[PDB]
Amino acid sequence: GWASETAALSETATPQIDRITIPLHELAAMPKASQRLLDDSAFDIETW
Amino acid sequence: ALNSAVAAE
Repeated sequence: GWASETAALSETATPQIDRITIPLHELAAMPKASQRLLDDSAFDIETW
Repeated sequence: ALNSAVAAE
């Protein structure tokens, strides 16, 4: 304001607030693997 | 990685 000595001090502004929404989506992968391939593979297909 | 019958898969 820069108030004067005697000026009937008036009220000043106040910040206006904004709200931002983060919808928090999901990301999914579903690989299909044959059960016999998992059993007779020399490589650990489950950890790969 | 599936169906061990197929070579490329």
